[PDB]
Amino acid sequence: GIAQIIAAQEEMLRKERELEEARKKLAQIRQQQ
Amino acid sequence: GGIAQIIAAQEEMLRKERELEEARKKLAQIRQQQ
Repeated sequence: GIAQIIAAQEEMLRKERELEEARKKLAQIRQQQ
Repeated sequence: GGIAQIIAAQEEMLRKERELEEARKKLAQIRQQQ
């Protein structure tokens, strides 16, 4: 039920943060040159 | 060399976009079960 939704939401949040870190790393490299 | 760092970083970002879309799909899927 809700606990499955919560865990799914938690995974999405984790992926959003990982994507944002990936996005920042690419921006840094594009600035380092 | 410089292009390679860019490409590698771009590939990681693509992977993370795909993983996020798959997380987004799983959420919707459970919400569709209810």
